[PDB]
Amino acid sequence: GPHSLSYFYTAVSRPDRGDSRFIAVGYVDDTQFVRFDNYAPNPRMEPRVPWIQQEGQDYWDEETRKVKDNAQTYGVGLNTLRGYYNQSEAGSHTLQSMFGCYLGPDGLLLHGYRQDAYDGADYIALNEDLRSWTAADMAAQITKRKWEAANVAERRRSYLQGLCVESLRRYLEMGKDTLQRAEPPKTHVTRHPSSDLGVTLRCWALGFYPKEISLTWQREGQDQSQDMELVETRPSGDGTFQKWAALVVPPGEEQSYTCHVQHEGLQEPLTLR
Amino acid sequence: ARPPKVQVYSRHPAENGKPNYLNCYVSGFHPPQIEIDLLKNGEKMNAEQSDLSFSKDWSFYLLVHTEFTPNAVDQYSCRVKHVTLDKPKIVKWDRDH
Amino acid sequence: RVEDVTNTAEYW
Repeated sequence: GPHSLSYFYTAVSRPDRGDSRFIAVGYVDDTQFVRFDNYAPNPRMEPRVPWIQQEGQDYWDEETRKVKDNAQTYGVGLNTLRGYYNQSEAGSHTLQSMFGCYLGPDGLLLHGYRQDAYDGADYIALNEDLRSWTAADMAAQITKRKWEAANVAERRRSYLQGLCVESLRRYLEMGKDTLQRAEPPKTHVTRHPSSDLGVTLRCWALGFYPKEISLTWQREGQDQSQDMELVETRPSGDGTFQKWAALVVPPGEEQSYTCHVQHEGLQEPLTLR
Repeated sequence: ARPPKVQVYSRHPAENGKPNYLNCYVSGFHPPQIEIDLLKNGEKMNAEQSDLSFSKDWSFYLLVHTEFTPNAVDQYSCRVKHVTLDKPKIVKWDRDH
Repeated sequence: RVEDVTNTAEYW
């Protein structure tokens, strides 16, 4: 699919007065590559993968400056939003932002997005056209109004169409070894004589990249997918992901059941039994 | 408020006596204030915590992970404290799930 | 070259 460059900002107000915790994380596709946290003294934007270390000092200095200024911005924003909702200064609140860009086939912006949320719920969002805003309530309409009068959508759109896509292409080039590779899942079926004369078959897919995958159990003689126990896709800890799907069959029907695995790292869908 | 989902698992298929990696993946929770600890026979293990992030529905997720060597004796689990849980949620590790 | 340089922001 199309490659992605995404940023996730979390600002958490504290009842202990004035500051707020600010955390920023940056992803290329499903690979985290930078982080920022204002909790530690002398805080810096820091690498989280080897390839981004190819960048020089000036890069890290500029990124650190920008995220620190953004942090102070979100600190002020928490108080502004608290005011809008007529909430007390007693409780802690959160302001989240996700933004980023997808690379099209011509090396240009395919889709760009920017979205802000207050205490877990949609606050304001930039529209597909990248020129207008969707406020989710009346408090956000004040923000929508301010932004509309200051042509904020223009700068957001010029960032997404310009700097974002070019740095995404740059990052795809710096880590082409690992970023442009699809890693297929290592699959296997384990058998557990567990239930009362019922056999649990569990189909495992391990170490696949990117996130998206399809795991189903099919029964010879029926077309739809069979009911199963399916856990959510989970990180392996090394940048890959894993998943499994299990079901219990009578203790004689082991090879009447097939696990089907669909992943973009596989040349063709996979069948295990 | 949204309660955390908790998964405890090894990075590689667990083999007795063989070095591996133990993960506690906590997702889908809000507010972001949460305590996550990995436990070996009830005692806290020293482990790394990922940087706070969140999914497309704004719910947060964290990963707590550390090196470990499973055997047939030591018991592993993960304990999570969150405002939505009246008691700390403890999930035992199992090589099969 | 990666984060939006916000100036004139503290503007919600």
